[PDB]
Amino acid sequence: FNMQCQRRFYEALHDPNLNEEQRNAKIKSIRDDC
Amino acid sequence: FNMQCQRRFYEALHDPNLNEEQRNAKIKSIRDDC
Amino acid sequence: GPSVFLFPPKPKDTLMISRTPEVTCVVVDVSHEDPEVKFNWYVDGVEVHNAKTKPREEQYNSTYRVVSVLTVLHQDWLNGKEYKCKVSNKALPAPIEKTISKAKGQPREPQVYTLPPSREEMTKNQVSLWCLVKGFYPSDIAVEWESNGQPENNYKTTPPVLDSDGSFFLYSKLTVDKSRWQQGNVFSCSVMHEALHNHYTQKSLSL
Amino acid sequence: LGGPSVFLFPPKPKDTLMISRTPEVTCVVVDVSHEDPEVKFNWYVDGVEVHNAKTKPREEQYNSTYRVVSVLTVLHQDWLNGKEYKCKVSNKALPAPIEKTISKAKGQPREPQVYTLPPSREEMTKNQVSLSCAVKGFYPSDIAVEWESNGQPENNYKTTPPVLDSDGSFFLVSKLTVDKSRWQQGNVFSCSVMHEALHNHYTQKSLSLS
Repeated sequence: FNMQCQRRFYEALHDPNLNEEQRNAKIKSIRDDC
Repeated sequence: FNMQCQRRFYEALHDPNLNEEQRNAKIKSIRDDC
Repeated sequence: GPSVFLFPPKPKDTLMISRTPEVTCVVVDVSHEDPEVKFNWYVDGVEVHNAKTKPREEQYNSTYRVVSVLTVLHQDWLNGKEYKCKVSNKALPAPIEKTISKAKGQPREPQVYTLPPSREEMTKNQVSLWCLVKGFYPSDIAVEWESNGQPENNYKTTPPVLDSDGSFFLYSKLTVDKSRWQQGNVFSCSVMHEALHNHYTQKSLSL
Repeated sequence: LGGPSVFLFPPKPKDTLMISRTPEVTCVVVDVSHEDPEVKFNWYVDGVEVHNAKTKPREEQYNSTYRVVSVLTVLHQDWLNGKEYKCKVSNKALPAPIEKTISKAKGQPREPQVYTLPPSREEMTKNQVSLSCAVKGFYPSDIAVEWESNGQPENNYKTTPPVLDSDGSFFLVSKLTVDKSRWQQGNVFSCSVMHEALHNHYTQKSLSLS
């Protein structure tokens, strides 16, 4: 598997500066483009 | 626990030369007089 | 409606002659109206009368749980005797009959290995001692931990897991304080299975 | 449940944790009579109906019936955050629709401790040796364990189910079977553990003859 995307995902998952909408948006970009 | 009691039982349980009655009698003697 | 469950004795109880093996007949969901439950115990088709029917315990859901316990002979269970429980109740069309015997299959002798704590675990105040027990058949087994002859109160055994060769394997975890290990305190893993000589084996582990 | 029976299966632990995977909730319906075939699925995420489902009908089972499954892709974060997933099953040979709900186990998550154990000295007699991966102190029991050597996956392993410990946490042991020669040659065997309480939901512990 790709560790970079995994790191990016866990970062977005636990970022306190992101709300539900922003968290899901970031995760979606990781899931699709990473 | 009494290992001797356990040893004597396993041997009586598996003794090819004993019939049900003889094996049950031997096992009883072991169990009661540990 | 009323449901009947027939449980075999504890693996340890059938294997150790100092113990008392017993077959348990559990009856659940008995209506308040007609609580009378009649048990008939059969051993190789012949009716036995040594059963002790424990007083009817009341459940929160307004149901009754009636249990009958039947003391068995170690040799009788191990030699293959069939234990039948017949349960009669008026809220039942016909009496429920349940039959149990020893687990089938060719028994296989378990190999017992003691694994010390990992070098990484030595940073924690409590360490883990392991007991790998593998190649046993059938799953009926009892695993225990002792020290200086007296048992340990901080251990948990995994359920038997099926190996690729068709036999079973398990791990028993013993949790001790790190200092306990570091003295040279001896810890024993005792395993009880029908295929082991004397139904018993003990493997030791120390620093 | 009731015959036709409805079973709802949670996503695979690995799938919800790894962004490279696609976690899904599976809605299986068994014992669906030969006479009455068609079945309708209605998926609900915390009340709200969703339509991204891959609805499936009949697939014959021995006792003159059919197996009616349904796949609904879920967001990793949505599962791990505690969202409830509902499945409404509709059938003509059924008096009322069956509704099953599944969610991630509630409670404070605890970090798993991964330890590798070499084979016992008493096992160095057999032509095949066992490598152990002790995984303890984790919460909830949702976890995934894999073995690998030189980047390539090692699949001759068997993992115990999570076992409840005295402190309320879960533990397990993964046993990998390897040849005595391979272990004695110096080969490095790694154990990969995936859990929510772990950083990046992933850790790897290696073991070799050292």
